[PDB]
Amino acid sequence: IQRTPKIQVYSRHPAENGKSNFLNCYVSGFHPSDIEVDLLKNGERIEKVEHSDLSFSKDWSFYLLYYTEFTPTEKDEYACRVNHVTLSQPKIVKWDRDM
Amino acid sequence: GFHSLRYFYTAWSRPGSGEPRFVAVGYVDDTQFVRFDSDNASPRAEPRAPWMDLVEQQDPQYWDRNTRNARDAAQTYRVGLDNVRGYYNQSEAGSHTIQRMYGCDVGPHGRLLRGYDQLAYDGADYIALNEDLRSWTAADLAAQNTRRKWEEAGYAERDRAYLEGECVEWLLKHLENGRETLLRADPPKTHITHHPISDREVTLRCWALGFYPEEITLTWQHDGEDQTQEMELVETRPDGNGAFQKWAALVVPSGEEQRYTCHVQHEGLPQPLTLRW
Repeated sequence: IQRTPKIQVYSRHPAENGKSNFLNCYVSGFHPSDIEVDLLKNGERIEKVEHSDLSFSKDWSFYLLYYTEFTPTEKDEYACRVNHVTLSQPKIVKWDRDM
Repeated sequence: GFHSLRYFYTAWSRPGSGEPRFVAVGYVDDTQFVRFDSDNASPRAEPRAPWMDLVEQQDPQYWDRNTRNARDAAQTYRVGLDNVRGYYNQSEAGSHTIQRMYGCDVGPHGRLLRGYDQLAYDGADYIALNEDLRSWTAADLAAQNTRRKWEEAGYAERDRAYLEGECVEWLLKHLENGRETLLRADPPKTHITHHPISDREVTLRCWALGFYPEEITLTWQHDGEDQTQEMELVETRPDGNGAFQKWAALVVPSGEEQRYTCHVQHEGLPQPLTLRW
């Protein structure tokens, strides 16, 4: 029984340009657990990215949080690239500071 | 009120890429406090909550006693993966997963309320401890095998004894040592934002930030008329600092923003909030 990841890209604190924040990509509801998650700054992977320990929900589906320390600007584009066995193509979700 | 100590185990094969991996985590209520990852060189259980730093002085043996258990668990589920796949006669080339979710709920009485021990295989229910803490409910033919060996090995009784003693005792210790983190209810920081779609439609988004515990309700009301099906509600999500966030949004006509209200309920709130743009 397999399940496609849900994705939410967002920040720990409301985006104040030039202030330091955290960029979060939260993937939930997937199965099996092996997942490929990257944070992108202008199409380029960010190296120093950490993530929480693997757990799962009442319906056995897994969730992880990926996060990196960042400082939003007016112009920099950020995203989250996710691949999974269930995804024939990677999903790339753009950061939006409003959701 | 009630609280819960839980343990989540994940074990899965990686055909080709090496031996099976076993990751276990533990939670009190809605916050992790320990972890164990079999892919470490000499893997040990580790603290994942600041209040766990003072666990050694109440009982230093904690970390060794735990590490030994995690290592053994790790072995038990490696062997399990092989027997279960064998029951099904599945090709060794496919990855497969065994899960586990056991713990206890205790209440204002400081006595148990529910114990549980449940297993999934490839993400579906496989076998679970019945609420009587003595029989097992097997999901399919292959899980009868697991049940029979577990019946004969007396594992239900091993579970009941743990769930009704050690589990309760430790859930109470943790609540005591984690009293600042664990016995709080941080109400959400709420506000509303405003994003114009066109000149005749505008998106209202109602934000709940930095709250704990996870359980929360957010709704929109149009002149006191609930708007649940008309609204977009995101899954609750962690902020990375031990709290949670959530929003609800809905599109309203570009002059009737004033006629909508967001309603917020949460354990930390003395009364439920009503917000308006």
